[PDB]
Formats: sequence, C-alpha cells, structure tokens
Amino acid sequence: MTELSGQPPKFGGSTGGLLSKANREEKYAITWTSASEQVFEMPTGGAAIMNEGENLLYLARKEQCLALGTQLRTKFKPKIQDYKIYRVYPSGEVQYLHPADGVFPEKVNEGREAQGTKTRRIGQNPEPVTIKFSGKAPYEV
Amino acid sequence: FGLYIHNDTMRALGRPQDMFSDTAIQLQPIFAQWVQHLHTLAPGATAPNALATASYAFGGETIAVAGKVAMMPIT
Amino acid sequence: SHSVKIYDTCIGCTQCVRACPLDVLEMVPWDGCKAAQIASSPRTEDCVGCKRCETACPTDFLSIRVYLGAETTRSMGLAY
Amino acid sequence: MALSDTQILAALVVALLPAFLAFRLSTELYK
Amino acid sequence: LSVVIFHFSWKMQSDVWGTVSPDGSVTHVTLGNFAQSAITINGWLRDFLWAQAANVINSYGSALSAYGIMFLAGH
Amino acid sequence: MDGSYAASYLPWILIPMVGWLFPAVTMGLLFIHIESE
Amino acid sequence: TKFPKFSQDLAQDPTTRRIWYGIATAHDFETHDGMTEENLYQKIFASHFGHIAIIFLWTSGTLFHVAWQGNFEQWIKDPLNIRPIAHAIWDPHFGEGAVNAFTQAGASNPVNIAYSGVYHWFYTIGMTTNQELYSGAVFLLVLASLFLFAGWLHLQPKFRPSLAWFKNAESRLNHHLAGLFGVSSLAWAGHLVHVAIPEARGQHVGWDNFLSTPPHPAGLMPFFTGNWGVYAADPDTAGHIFGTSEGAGTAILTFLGGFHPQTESLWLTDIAHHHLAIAVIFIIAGHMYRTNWGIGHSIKEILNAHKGPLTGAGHTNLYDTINNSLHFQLGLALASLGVITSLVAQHMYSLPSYAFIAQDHTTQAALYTHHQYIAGFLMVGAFAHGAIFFVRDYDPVANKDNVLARMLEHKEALISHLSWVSLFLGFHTLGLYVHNDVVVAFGTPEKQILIEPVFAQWIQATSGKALYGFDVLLSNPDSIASTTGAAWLPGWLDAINSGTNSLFLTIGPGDFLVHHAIALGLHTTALILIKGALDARGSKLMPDKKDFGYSFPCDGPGRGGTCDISAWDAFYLAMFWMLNTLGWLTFYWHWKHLGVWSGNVAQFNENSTYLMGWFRDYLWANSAQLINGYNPYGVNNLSVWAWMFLFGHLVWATGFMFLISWRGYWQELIETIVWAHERTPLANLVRWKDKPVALSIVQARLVGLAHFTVGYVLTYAAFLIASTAGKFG
Amino acid sequence: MDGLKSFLSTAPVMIMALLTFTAGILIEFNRFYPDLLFH
Amino acid sequence: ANLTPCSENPAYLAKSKNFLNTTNDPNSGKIRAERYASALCGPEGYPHLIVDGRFTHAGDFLIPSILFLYIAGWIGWVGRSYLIEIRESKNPEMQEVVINVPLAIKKMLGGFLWPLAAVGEYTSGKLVMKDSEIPTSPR
Ligand code: CLA
Ligand code: CLA
Ligand code: CLA
Ligand code: CLA
Ligand code: CLA
Ligand code: CLA
Ligand code: CLA
Ligand SMILES: CC1=C(/C=C/C(C)=C/C=C/C(C)=C/C=C/C=C(C)/C=C/C=C(C)/C=C/C2=C(C)CCCC2(C)C)C(C)(C)CCC1
Ligand SMILES: CC1=C(/C=C/C(C)=C/C=C/C(C)=C\C=C\C=C(C)\C=C\C=C(C)\C=C\C2=C(C)CCCC2(C)C)C(C)(C)CCC1
Ligand SMILES: CC1=C(C/C=C(\C)CCC[C@H](C)CCC[C@H](C)CCCC(C)C)C(=O)c2ccccc2C1=O
Repeated sequence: MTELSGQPPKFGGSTGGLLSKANREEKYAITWTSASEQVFEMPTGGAAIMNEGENLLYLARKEQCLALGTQLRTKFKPKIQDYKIYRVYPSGEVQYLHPADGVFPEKVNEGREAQGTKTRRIGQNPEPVTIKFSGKAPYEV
Repeated sequence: FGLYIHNDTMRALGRPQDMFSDTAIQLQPIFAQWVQHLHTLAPGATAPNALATASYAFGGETIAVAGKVAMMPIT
Repeated sequence: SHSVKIYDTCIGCTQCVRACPLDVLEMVPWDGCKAAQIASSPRTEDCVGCKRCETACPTDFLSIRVYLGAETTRSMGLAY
Repeated sequence: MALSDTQILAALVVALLPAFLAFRLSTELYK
Repeated sequence: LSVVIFHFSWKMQSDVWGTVSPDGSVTHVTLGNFAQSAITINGWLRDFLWAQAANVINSYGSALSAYGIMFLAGH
Repeated sequence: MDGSYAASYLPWILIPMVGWLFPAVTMGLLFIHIESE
Repeated sequence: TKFPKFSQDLAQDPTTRRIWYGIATAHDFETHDGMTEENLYQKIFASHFGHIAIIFLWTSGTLFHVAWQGNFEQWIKDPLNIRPIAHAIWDPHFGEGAVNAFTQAGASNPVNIAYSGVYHWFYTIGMTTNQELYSGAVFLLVLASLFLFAGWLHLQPKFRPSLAWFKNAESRLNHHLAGLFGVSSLAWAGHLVHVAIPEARGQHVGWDNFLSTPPHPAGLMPFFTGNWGVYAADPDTAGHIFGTSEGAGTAILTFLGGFHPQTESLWLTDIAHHHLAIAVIFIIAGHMYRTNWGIGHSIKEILNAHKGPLTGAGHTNLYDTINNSLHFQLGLALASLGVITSLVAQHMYSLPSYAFIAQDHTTQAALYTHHQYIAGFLMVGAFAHGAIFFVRDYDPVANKDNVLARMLEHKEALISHLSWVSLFLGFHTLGLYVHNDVVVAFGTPEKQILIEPVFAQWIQATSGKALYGFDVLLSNPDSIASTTGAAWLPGWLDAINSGTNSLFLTIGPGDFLVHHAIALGLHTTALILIKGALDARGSKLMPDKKDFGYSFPCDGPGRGGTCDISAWDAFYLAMFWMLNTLGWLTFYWHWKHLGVWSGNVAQFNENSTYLMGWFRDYLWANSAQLINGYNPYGVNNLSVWAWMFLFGHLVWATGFMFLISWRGYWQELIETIVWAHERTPLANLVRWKDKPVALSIVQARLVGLAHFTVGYVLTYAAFLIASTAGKFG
Repeated sequence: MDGLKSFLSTAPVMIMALLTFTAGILIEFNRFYPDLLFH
Repeated sequence: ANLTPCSENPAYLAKSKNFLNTTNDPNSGKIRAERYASALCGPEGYPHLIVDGRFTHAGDFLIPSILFLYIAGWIGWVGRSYLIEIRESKNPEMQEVVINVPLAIKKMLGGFLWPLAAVGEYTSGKLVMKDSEIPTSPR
C-alpha cells in the first residue's frame, strides 16, 4: 500500500530501464510472490532471474508493468496471479494501482461502479450542430 | 551528401575554386591509393611466384584485345 | 487523457477487458444482457488510446468507443 | 529620370506606419 | 544499390572502357567525365542520367526498341 | 556586386538585417513565448 | 503553459507536438475554448482586413521594386527585345561567374529578369515614368494602412458589428453586385477612357491634366442625350503604333473584335467599352434583393418555391443552412473562385489584353501555369470545406428531404458512377497511349490510333475557323448568325483565321487523347473529393465520423484497419491528383505552345500521340538548356533555375519519407536518441523543457503533402521558366 | 483422380486456361490477318 | 474535312514504299499499304479515324464498337447469371473459389442470347433490385 517489501531480482543491468523521468515525475513498481527461481523476460530488455519469494521490480511505464503481469499470468505453469502494481512518486508516496479493488478486472464483483457508461447506441448520438459552440464534445453531451 | 550539396552550390554560384574538386579543396583518398600501391608492388616483393598482379585495376598496363579495353588501372 | 465511453450494446462478453494491456476496463454488474455484466472504464487517465479494446468486440459497430482527446505523459506513453 | 535616395527613405517612412498599425491589429487579434 | 551500380557504370565507362588506338592512347566512352563532373548532383543528372539515357530514348525502329518500352514501363 | 540604382547603401544593411537580425530576434521572442508559463 | 492561448487541451501536454498542433489550429476559430458565435464572426472580419492589407503591401512591393531596381523606363523604348527586371540581387555568396552572368538586360548590378506580367500590365495601364508608379506604391502603402486601421477599429466594443449584420445576406449581396462589382468596374472603365486610352494615343494624362482635357472632343452631352455612335466615330486603324499619335482616331468606346495588329492584344477601347457594358449589368443586377425598402427579393421565398416531383422537397429550408454555417459559404466561394481563376488562365493566353505580352512567351507561360495552379488549389479547397460542412454544420432534421439530404441518400450511386467514369477514361486513355507507344516502338507508326477530335474542330467551325471545312453556323458565310450586321464580325473572323496568334489553336489528333487525360484527372479528383464530402458523416466502417471530427488519424487496426478513414485523408489523396492533372495540362500547354512559338507545329502533331514522344521531345529535349546552367566550364544566367530544379527534386523526394514511412518507427528511433542525450556526460547539462516525440500521423501526412506540393511547384517553375527563356532569350 | 478435376477447376488455373485460349485465338487472328486499324 | 485521303497523300505515298513487315509474310507491309489507302490522313502521313457517327466512316469506329458491345455483354451475362445459379447449392464460397466448370461451360456457351435475355430480365424485375431491399450504407 504505502511500503514496498521485496528484493530486486538477479539482473545484470540494461539500457532501456529507468530514465530521468523516474526521479522527476513518476515511476512504477511491480511486486509478486514467486514459487521457484525461474527465468522471465522483462519488457525493458533481455532475461532476468526471478528470485524466490516476494520480489520487487521497478519499471518506467504502466504498460511495461501490465505486460509483465501478462507474462506472469500466462507463461508459467505455476501461474503467478498475486502480483501488485504500485505507482511510486519521487516525493515518496506509493499509490496502489492494480488490482486495487482486490479481484481481477476480468471477472465481476460487487463494489464497483459503472463509470463512463452510456445509455444509448452509437447511432443515437447527438449531432454536432446543436452543440456547435457549447465547448463540449458530441460524445460527452 | 552535404559535400555534394556544397560543391553543387559552389559551382552554381560561379566559384569553382571553393568546391571539393581536385583543382579545388581536394579530398584525396590516401588509404586506397596506398593499397593500390601495395598491390602494384606485390608481384616480386610480397608475391614472388606471381608474374602479374591480382588484377589490372590496381595498377599496371592497359589490356587491349579486339580494339577495346579489357582492364586499365582505376585511379 | 482520452475518453473511453461504453454504450448499452455491450453483451458482457468481457473480451475488451482482457484485451486492454493497461487495466482501465473492468466488469461491473448490470441487468441488461444475458451475462448480467457490463464493462466500465474508471481509470481513463491510464488509457493510451491504443484501441485494442475496439478489435475484440462482437457487436455491430463495437459497443465501446475510445475518443482520442487530450494527451499527457501517460496518454502519449513516454518512458522519459 | 530614375529615383532618388530621398524617395526611397520617404517610402520607408511612409511604410513605417503600416508596421505600427499591423502591430496594433495583431495585438488586438491575439487578445 | 542504385547508387552503387551508378558509380560502377559511370566510373567504368569514363575511366576504364572505350576503344583503344595503336599508338597507346585510350579514348573512353564518355571522355573522362568522372574527374570533375561526378562531384555534383547536377553533374550526376546532366552528364550521367541525361547524356547516357539518350541511347534508350532515340532507339526506336531498331533492335534496342524493347528497352524503350521497358524504360517507360518501369516508370 | 554593387548598386547602380539610388540608395545602393541600403540593401547592404537590409539584407543582413532581414537575414540574421530579424529571424534571430523573432525566433528568440517566439521561443521565449512558446516555452513560458 | 501560455502557448497556445486559444487551446486549453494543448496547453497542458508536455510533448513537442503541442507546438505543431498550436500552429496548425491557430486559424480554426470554431475549436477555440471560450469563443461564442458572434466573436467568431468578428475575429474573421478583423482577420479579413489583415489579409486585405497584406495583399496591398505585396502589390506595393512589386510596384516599389519596378520603380527602384527595374528598367521600366528603358523597357518602354523597345519592349520587343529588352528584358524586364524584377529586382536586384544582393546575396554575398555570389562569386565572379554568378555576377558576370546575372548582369542581364543592361544593368551593372546583378538583376533578376521578371517573368510575371507586371511590366506589360503597367505599360497597358498607361504608366510611363518610374515616378508615377512609385507614387502608386506610396498610395498602396497608405491604403494598406487604412485597411489595417479598419481591422483595428472593428475589434473595439463600440464599433463591433453585431451577428445580425453578418447574417444580413440580402443587404450585402446587393452591394457586392453593385457597389463592389459594378461601380468599381465603372471606375475602371473611367480610368481606361481617361488615362489608359489617351496614353495609347500619345496624350500624357496625369492627375493635374485630366480635369482640363476631355477624353472625347464631343463632350459628355452625347451620352446624356443619345446617339452614342459618336463615341465610336473613328477607331484606331491597323496602322497604329502604341503609345504614340499615329493613325489613332480619338474615340473612347469602339467595339471592334479581334486583335490590335501592332501589339497582338485586344483594343483598349474595346476593353473600356466591355467594362462599361459589364458595370451597367452589374449595377442593374445589384438591385434585386430586398433591403429596408420594400422593393426587391428575399431569398427564402425564392428557394422555397423551387420544388419538384423528381427534385423532392426542392430547396426548402436551405437559406438557413447557408446563412448559419460558414464552411458552406467558403466552399461556394472557393468553387466559384476556382472556376473563374481557370477562366482567367484560359483567357490570358488566347485573348491577351496587354501590350506586347503575346511576344514575351515566358511571361505568358508563367502566368497561365500560375493561374491554373491557383485554380486547382481553390477547387480542392472548395470540396474540402464541403466535407468540413458535412462534418460540423449539417443537420438532417432541418434539411429534411431537400436537395442536400437527397444528395446524401444516393451517395453510393454518385461515387460509384464517378468510379465508373474514372475507370472508363483511364483504362482506354492509357490503353491508346500504350498501343501507340508499342506500335511506334515496332517501327510501324501507321498503326497508331489517331482519333480525329471532330467535336472540338466542330466548335472551332462554329467559332470562325474555316480551316476544317465544316460550314456550320459561323464559318459558312451565308449562315443566320453570320449575317446579323454585328460589330464583331470582320475583326474576329480575321483574328481567328490568322495562324499567328494563340486564339483557337489548330487541334490535332494528339489533343483528343490529352483532353481525355484531363477529363480523367478531373473526374478522379472529383471522385476522391465527393467521396470525402459525402462519406464525411459516416459509412459502413465507422458511422460516427461526425463525432470524431474532420481530421483524425485512423480508428485502429480493428475492423480491417482503417488507415486514411477521415475526410481529411480524402483531401490528402485528392491533393496528389490535383498536382498530377495540373502537371498533365501544363505539360500539354507548354509543349503545344513550344510547337507554336517556334513554328515547328509538326513536332507536337507527330510525337504527342505516344508516351515516348512526351518523354523525348518535351522532358529530355527542352531540359537540355536547363541542366547546363552550370557546367565545369562556365555559368550562364540559367544557373538559378538549375539549382531550383534540383531543389524541387529534393523537396519532392523529402515528402516521400513522411508519406511512405509512418510514425511508430520514428518513435522507436527517438527513444534511442533521447537515451543518448540523457546518458552523454557533457550534454546532461542541456535538457529539453518539452518532451521530444515523433510527428503525429495526420501531422506528418500534412508535412509530406507540403513537401510533395512545394517540391513539385519549385521544380516545375524552374523547368517551365528556364526552357522557354533559353529558347527565346 | 477425383481431386485433379477440382484442382484443374480452381480460379487461377481456370483463369489461366481462359486467358491462354483468349491470347491464342487473338495471336492466331493477328497472324492470319495482321494490321487491321479499322474495318 | 481538311484531311487528305491516303489514295493521293504525298507523305503517305512516300512512306508506304518502306512499310515494315510485321508478320512472317514478306508482303505484309505492301498489303497493309493498300489496305490503309481507303482511310484519311493528316499532314504527317498517318491514318486518322473519323468518329463523328457518320456511316461512311462507320468502319473506323462503329463496326468494331457494337462488336465489342456484344462480347462485353456476353462476358457480363456469363458472369452474372452464373452467380445467380450459385446463390445457393450448399455453399457459394467454395463454388466461387473453385469453379463448377460444367455449369460455367453451360453459361459460356449459352451467353450469346444476352441482349434479349437482358430485356427479359429487365421486364421481369429480376435484373434491377429495389431501392429499399438493397444493403445500403448509413447516411
Ligand atoms: C501511374 C500510377 C497510377 C495509376 C495507373 C493509377 C490508376 C488508378 N487510380 Mg490512382 N493514385 C496514384 C497513382 C496511380 N493511380 C497515386 C500516386 C495516388 C496518390 C496516393 C493515387 C490515388 C488514387 C485514389 C485516391 C483513387 C485512385 C483510383 C485509381 C483508378 C481509377 C482511375 C483511372 O484512371 O482509371 C483506370 C486507369 C488505369 C490506368 C487502370 C489500368 C491499370 C492496368 C494497366 C490494368 C491492366 C491489368 C494489369 C496489366 C494486370 C497486371 C498483371 C500482372 C500481375 C502480371 C485507377 C486504377 C481511384 C479508384 O481506384 O477508384 C475508381 C481512387 O479513388 N488513385
Ligand atoms: C510584400 C512585398 C515585398 C516583398 C516580397 C519584398 C521583398 C524584398 N525586398 Mg522589399 N519593400 C517592400 C515590399 C516587399 N519587399 C515595401 C512595401 C517597401 C517600402 C518600404 C520595400 C522596401 C525595400 C528596400 C528599401 C529594400 C527591399 C529589399 C528587398 C529584398 C530583400 C529582403 C529585404 O531586405 O527586405 C526588407 C524589407 C524591409 C525592411 C521593408 C519592407 C517590409 C514590408 C513592408 C513588409 C511586407 C509585409 C509582408 C507581406 C509580411 C509577410 C507575412 C507572412 C510571412 C505571413 C526582397 C526581394 C532590399 C533589396 O532590394 O535588396 C536587394 C532593400 O534594400 N525592400
Ligand atoms: C539569408 C541571409 C543570409 C546572409 C545575408 C548570409 C551571409 C553570409 N553567409 Mg550565409 N547562410 C545562410 C543565410 C545567409 N547568409 C543560410 C540560411 C545558411 C544555411 C544553408 C548559410 C550558410 C552559410 C555557410 C555555411 C557559410 C555562410 C557564409 C556567409 C558569409 C560570406 C562571407 C563571409 O565569410 O562572411 C564573414 C562572416 C560574417 C560577416 C559574420 C557576421 C559577423 C558580423 C560582421 C559581426 C556583427 C556583430 C555586431 C557586433 C552586432 C551588431 C549589432 C546590430 C544591432 C547592429 C556572408 C556574410 C560563409 C562564412 O564564412 O560565413 C561565416 C560560410 O562558410 N553562410
Ligand atoms: C548556400 C547557399 C545560398 C544561400 C544561403 C543564399 C541566400 C540568399 N540568396 Mg541565394 N542563391 C544561391 C545560393 C544561396 N543563396 C544559388 C546557388 C543561386 C543560384 C546562382 C542563388 C541565387 C539567388 C538569387 C537570384 C537571389 C538570391 C537571394 C538570396 C537572399 C535572399 C534574401 C532574403 O534574406 O530574403 C529572406 C528569405 C526568405 C523570405 C526565404 C525564407 C522562406 C522561409 C523558409 C519560409 C517561411 C517560414 C516561416 C513561415 C516564416 C519565417 C519564420 C521566422 C520569421 C521565425 C539570401 C541572402 C536574393 C537576393 O539577393 O535578395 C534580394 C535573389 O534575388 N539568391
Ligand atoms: C459599396 C459598398 C461596399 C463595398 C465596396 C464593400 C467591399 C468589400 N466588402 Mg463589404 N459589405 C457591404 C458593402 C460594401 N462592401 C455592406 C453593405 C455589408 C452589409 C452586411 C457588407 C458586409 C461585408 C462582410 C460581412 C464582409 C465584407 C467584405 C468586403 C471586402 C471583400 C471583397 C474583396 O476583398 O475582394 C474584392 C474583389 C473584387 C472587387 C473583384 C472580384 C474578382 C473578380 C470578379 C475577378 C475578375 C476581374 C478581376 C478584378 C481582374 C483582375 C485583373 C488584375 C490585373 C487586377 C471588400 C473590400 C469581407 C471582408 O472583410 O473582406 C476584407 C467580409 O467578410 N463586406
Ligand atoms: C479562401 C481560402 C481558405 C480559407 C479561408 C480557409 C480556411 C480554413 N481552412 Mg482551408 N483550405 C483552402 C483554402 C482556405 N481555407 C484550400 C484551397 C485548401 C486545399 C489545399 C484547404 C484545405 C484545408 C484543410 C485540409 C483543412 C483546412 C482547414 C481550415 C480551417 C482552419 C485553418 C487552419 O487552422 O490552418 C492553419 C494553418 C496552417 C496549417 C498553415 C499551413 C500552410 C503552410 C503555409 C504551407 C507551407 C508552405 C511552405 C512554407 C512553402 C515553402 C516555400 C519555400 C520556403 C520553399 C479554416 C476555416 C482545416 C479545418 O477546418 O479543420 C481543422 C483543415 O483540416 N483547409
Ligand atoms: C463478371 C462479373 C462482373 C460483372 C457483371 C460486373 C459488372 C459491373 N462492374 Mg465490376 N468487377 C468485377 C466483376 C464484375 N463486374 C470484378 C471481378 C472486379 C474486380 C477486378 C470488378 C471491379 C469493378 C470496379 C472497380 C467497378 C466495377 C463496376 C461495375 C459496373 C459497371 C460496368 C463496369 O465498369 O464493369 C467493368 C468491369 C471491370 C472494370 C472489372 C471486371 C473485369 C473482369 C475481367 C470481368 C470478368 C470477371 C470474371 C472473371 C468473369 C466471371 C465468369 C464466370 C463464368 C466465372 C457493372 C455493374 C464499376 C461501378 O461501380 O459501376 C457503377 C466500378 O467502378 N467493377
Ligand atoms: C461538396 C460540397 C460542396 C462543394 C461542391 C462544389 C465544389 C461544387 C462545384 C461545382 C462546380 C465547379 C460546378 C460548375 C459547373 C458549371 C457549369 C457546368 C457551367 C456551365 C455553363 C453553361 C452550360 C453555359 C453555356 C455556354 C457555353 C458552354 C458555351 C457558349 C456560351 C454559353 C453561355 C451558352 C458545397 C460547397 C456545395 C458544400 C456542400 C458539399
Ligand atoms: C452512338 C455514338 C456516340 C454516342 C453515344 C452516346 C451519346 C452514349 C450515351 C450513353 C448513355 C446515355 C447511356 C445510358 C446508359 C444508362 C444505363 C442505365 C445503362 C444500363 C446498363 C445496365 C443496366 C447494365 C446491365 C448489364 C448489361 C447490359 C450486360 C452485362 C451485365 C450488366 C448487368 C452489366 C458517340 C457520339 C460517342 C460516337 C459515335 C457513335
Ligand atoms: C522523419 C519522420 C519523422 C521524424 C520527424 C521529426 C523528428 C521532426 C524533426 C523536425 C526537424 C527538427 C526539422 C524541423 C525544421 C524544419 C525546417 C521546419 C521548420 C519549423 C517550422 C515550425 C517552420 C516522423 O515523426 C514521422 C511520423 C509519421 C510519418 C513519417 C515521419 C517521418 O518521416
């Protein structure tokens, strides 16, 4: 939630990793609980040795973290489905991003809310003449 | 390419003494010219059982067969 | 950020949620289809606009739309 | 029969005020 | 590869090929154009792509007539 | 290169002005403007 | 971030694309945050005055440079052999050959020979000395300052025009037909008869002279009473010399018909009488629409009354569609301007109305090609603003069952028939060209298909050309339309039968095939543009294109993958077609007139029927003097056009990079360049404020389109100018 | 050969046989009667 | 017309003495030189084609024109009615990928009744579909 507990995996070091945006604007951090000491391909580049137990990996974009989560959930026979993706600011605060409700978004649970859901078809969208100078969008209003 | 644009512009501006020609500022390819000198000096010094060179494009006489030129040295 | 609007033609097939590689879509409960669920996009500030959810959808003129609006560091996908 | 230098300088001076007036138009078109 | 074969064709028909004369003098096909006129883009256009394409252009009613309607075909 | 017309001294200073002095201060003012907040 | 001020969504992204998108949406005032309906019109009005002052500064600059650095006083002494001068050359990069070759037309300074028609214009207007057109340059500077002050004062809240003033269509159509098109043509006919015709008669009329002498010795009273034949009492005979008093009978409005035999131009009295006869009809037609006075017409009752059985609801509820929107008005304005600009081009080479402009062949060629390349632009922009109107400003609930909605209801019939017409012309024009080119390649040019263009030759037959022998309606002298006793019979007949001028040129068998080629380019460009405008709202792929806007990159790789799905991308392809067909007609025009001016008409009549004749006798033969603008030996005055030739080739191929390669490659490359700048030691001091990204998809499409366009235009303005200035200069 | 009759009746082989027959009768008509610009 | 016929044109009579032999027949240029004599030529010596519609020059244009208007209509009818008779057998997709070559040969032979069949299909209403039952695009 606010503190990241984990060890860095065995990796020699790469060039496509954390650039100067990490210590300035934001970075991301994936934490998961392994079973054995297997090998995984990080989206930064090359392969790395996944450490045994709870390990922590710092990445630069959220898409790399979700691509690693896809690689952890599909490309292993002990399917690692207990990973947590946090967003780390340079101020020190840590925001729990995924799977923050607690259950995966692919299945439904009670406690979520329908954000960004329309009550019409796309053919029932309004025309851009009646809202020509309101400043809004033809899909929003 | 900017060498080609530069002497294109120096020829278009009527100043041929500022181009990259041979009479102008000359960029002599000294390394391949030295390699051609070694290939011309090869038979007798570094290839003693060879009569002629590896080719007549490095350096040597002009080979003429039927009124045409087979291979002359390419400076 | 872009605007991911999800219309009422969604049949709850949850293909768009498992296709999006950024965790913006998620299935919320509903009562308008056989599957009794509809996709929803709360985390629209993380959507890059890749329209990978508008490749796996079975309805005619797919029930989820991604309107490419403003851009930021997340929506442009920059690691620098 | 050709022009004089004072006619060229008078042309520059009489075209100086369109520069000020276009600067005024550009300023009020920005705001 | 288009620039490589252009450099090959022009250098070999300006500095290598041509007829030979019995006194030893060599006259080339394009009379030595590569020395001072291969350094310009206009020199590559005028002295190579305009001057040597005339044999493709003016060859109608002859044996080299299919090459004209392959020239325009490739364009 | 000279000028047979009247005021030949004037392009001698107007060509470097519109070539260098006008675009350098225009790009300087525009880069100060479009990158400020 | 302050830039851009108008857009809030572009003032917040840290990327470098907000500078480009702030540049290219600076004039789209509809997508500005915080702009109401009337502020749109008021900002348009002030920007209109800014443009109308820029065009006066440009005309004043042309006038000032002909006054200052031009040999205008030495050009009127012998305008058949000496060359006009645009301006002088002051770049410091000139060597000695580029100064010894650019001191042309008798001037010690390096000059630049003018190829626009400003000298023949200013001589036909009546300007003789440099002082009066310098005074015209100062007058245009003051007039440009006047319109700049109008643009400033029409932004104050006191003098701010209301929205109902801009919606007042009938109270400005009257003034644009009478007080802008009529009384200004009336003032131009007045300037013609007062200054232009007496300077063609030798009498120097100035501002201190026109109040004293009358243009006609009979006075103003024969116009007030009647019997106007004394205004055409004695015209200028065939033995008249321009600018002098030699055989020049004074009569101000003489309708002759045909050409002046000395200047190969129209009679200036005929020009003045024509402008009077158009000013009268324009002031008459300006009193049509209803204003504060109850007499006139209101356009709502005219449009609502034009119904029909096959038409549908007619033009009902259509005045509000044009008057509320602005892209509909801009599309109609650009369409009418494009057709009349090509009308300018087609009537400034066959009916020249300037002194000795039919002999300066490079000037006529440059002016014709310039106006055709403007007309193609304006036609493409008319259809582009039609697509913008269909995206933004079209509502189907108000335009119900009228001609616009019924146009949209059968768009799959329209663009499929345009697809048929395009394939019909294209398959067989290319089929006949390849058939001709093969049979000439096989040494048998008698097997060519040379279809005689009998329809156009029939039009020349009913125009006056008795060459083809078709005795129909004007070439037959006993016809009904020939024996009417009108004024334009003998002069126009001898002008159209003279085989020296460029009026109604002898149409041979090649012009059949090339005019089918221009019909091909016109139909295909109309196909892409109408398909863009009618599918601007939607189609079977995405029927929410009204919701996405006009220009947007794609809709992802799904549903097949909709690259180039917007109506902006139909403009994109149609821009290449407009450049292509304009290149076709201008290659055709320039080769025809190179056969006419040199007297070797048989070269164009024999070689144009197959494609290698175009590739040999036009592109290969006429460009021999262009590429020899700088040899290793010497440099002549055509060196700047050889450099512009290669420059145009370079920009035309630079657009290929943005066209062929797409964004994702360049983004992956820019990631590596960003890494190299962030890990270079001594360049870690200098860091960007805005994050550098690649150019966007629609953006770099537009950049590659711009390079294709200006590369095309620069290499053709190099070749078209230098080839006919090397042949005739 | 219950599959050879289907393979010889696919679209490319049938359009190539039809274009071979069309080019054959066109070349034969152009050999026995050459150079016909009109009728 | 202003064009001289090939029977008396001086440039054509100068060019006909050395017409090239196209086929293997060594007298092909001479028989072409007397075949093209009926046509009319301009000032270059090449046979032009009058296309105005006058029947005295219909052999230039109209006689091959309707000849093509048969054969194209033949191909069009053979391509149309065949699709109709594979609108259902069991599956039209494979019958469009591989050809039912006896059915195709039957249509290819029977296609020479195409214009009377075209007026018959236009009168029976089975040629032009209705404007409402056609799958149009949304406006
Ligand atoms: C020389 C290049 C070239 C050619 C031939 C074409 C040809 C065509 N374009 Mg086109 N186009 C081009 C460049 C070209 N384009 C470029 C650079 C652009 C800018 C991106 C466009 C953009 C463009 C648009 C946007 C559209 C077209 C369309 C068309 C078609 C209708 C126009 C026409 O004239 O009818 C027909 C003319 C022809 C010349 C067709 C004959 C082609 C060959 C000779 C047929 C012979 C068969 C061939 C030999 C079989 C090959 C066998 C081989 C496998 C061994 C036509 C096929 C339109 C279209 O398809 O819809 C109708 C359309 O909407 N074009
Ligand atoms: C728009 C018309 C126009 C154009 C294209 C040119 C072009 C040129 N002028 Mg020029 N000029 C113009 C109007 C124009 N002038 C007017 C109206 C005047 C009267 C004041 C002058 C007075 C003038 C002098 C005195 C000289 C030139 C010179 C030159 C040449 C070098 C550039 C330079 O130093 O200019 C600099 C020009 C100025 C400082 C004053 C003119 C500025 C005008 C009024 C602004 C034009 C507004 C323009 C449309 C804005 C474009 C906006 C667009 C980018 C969006 C160049 C050919 C020089 C020359 O001949 O060198 C060989 C030179 O010595 N001009
Ligand atoms: C459009 C305007 C323009 C103008 C007027 C010039 C002018 C010049 N260029 Mg140039 N150039 C231009 C555009 C222009 N260029 C562009 C767009 C490019 C890119 C393709 C180039 C690329 C280029 C190259 C690659 C070279 C030149 C060179 C030259 C110079 C040739 C003589 C020389 O060595 O000068 C000597 C140098 C100078 C006169 C520099 C100016 C220093 C002045 C005198 C000091 C004044 C400063 C003063 C203290 C401040 C006064 C304050 C003010 C308010 C009064 C000449 C001054 C050549 C050169 O050697 O220039 C360095 C050269 O090699 N140019
Ligand atoms: C290294 C090569 C080089 C360079 C630097 C130049 C430079 C120049 N030449 Mg030149 N020239 C060259 C080679 C070169 N030439 C060659 C090889 C030839 C053939 C022999 C010529 C032939 C030639 C002629 C015949 C003439 C020149 C002239 C000029 C001057 C242009 C006057 C000016 O500043 O207008 C200002 C420049 C422009 C308006 C062009 C820029 C257009 C921009 C890119 C588009 C607009 C961008 C944006 C919308 C607005 C700007 C943004 C900015 C304000 C922030 C300039 C000094 C002219 C001259 O002496 O001046 C009167 C002239 O008449 N040249
Ligand atoms: C007598 C009164 C009068 C006059 C003279 C004008 C004049 C004008 N109005 Mg205007 N207006 C008027 C009354 C008048 N208005 C009234 C009463 C209203 C009440 C609602 C308006 C409302 C109005 C609006 C809302 C707008 C204008 C605009 C304009 C300007 C656009 C015309 C232009 O620049 O091209 C003038 C073009 C020509 C004169 C000729 C047209 C082209 C011809 C047909 C081509 C063929 C011949 C050609 C000239 C040959 C060229 C040869 C070459 C050598 C030169 C123009 C200055 C617009 C503006 O602000 O633009 C600055 C605009 O948006 N007006
Ligand atoms: C009467 C003329 C006229 C007017 C008033 C407009 C007005 C408008 N058009 Mg438009 N248009 C026109 C003609 C016109 N157009 C024509 C003739 C075409 C066809 C070519 C178009 C094609 C067109 C498109 C495709 C679009 C518009 C759009 C627009 C709107 C916003 C424009 C904007 O922000 O541009 C901002 C200005 C720019 C981007 C500048 C680009 C132009 C540069 C100068 C070209 C570069 C040339 C280069 C520098 C030359 C180099 C020379 C040398 C140095 C080598 C605006 C209402 C847009 C719209 O409504 O939707 C958003 C839109 O998408 N127009
Ligand atoms: C034989 C079937 C057939 C028929 C009856 C038609 C009929 C038609 N097509 Mg067409 N078309 C066909 C096949 C066919 N097409 C195929 C296979 C293609 C892909 C190359 C096209 C591509 C096409 C385009 C792009 C366009 C048409 C258009 C049209 C209409 C105008 C006439 C025309 O230009 O056709 C001329 C036909 C062509 C240019 C292409 C067809 C050429 C092939 C060789 C014909 C034979 C096809 C097939 C092999 C024969 C089947 C025989 C069967 C026993 C297996 C007309 C209704 C136009 C339209 O919309 O009109 C409003 C139009 O723009 N067609
Ligand atoms: C899309 C769109 C659009 C656009 C369109 C356009 C762009 C169009 C154009 C069009 C055009 C461009 C047209 C034109 C045409 C014209 C014509 C067609 C004319 C004709 C005329 C006549 C016919 C006359 C007659 C005559 C003759 C011919 C000769 C002799 C004389 C006389 C006079 C008798 C708009 C804007 C609407 C908007 C909406 C959408
Ligand atoms: C004679 C002649 C001529 C004339 C012509 C004309 C003028 C034309 C017109 C045309 C037209 C005016 C047309 C119309 C049409 C329409 C329509 C409507 C059509 C129809 C069609 C269809 C319907 C189709 C069908 C089909 C067939 C038939 C077969 C195959 C299949 C199909 C299906 C394709 C000329 C001068 C050139 C020359 C001389 C001769
Ligand atoms: C090269 C290239 C790039 C890379 C483009 C980059 C990195 C832009 C770099 C531009 C440099 C800085 C030159 C810009 C200066 C020009 C002279 C324009 C002047 C600036 C104007 C504002 C006047 C793309 O991003 C791209 C995207 C989609 C399709 C094709 C392409 C493509 O071809």
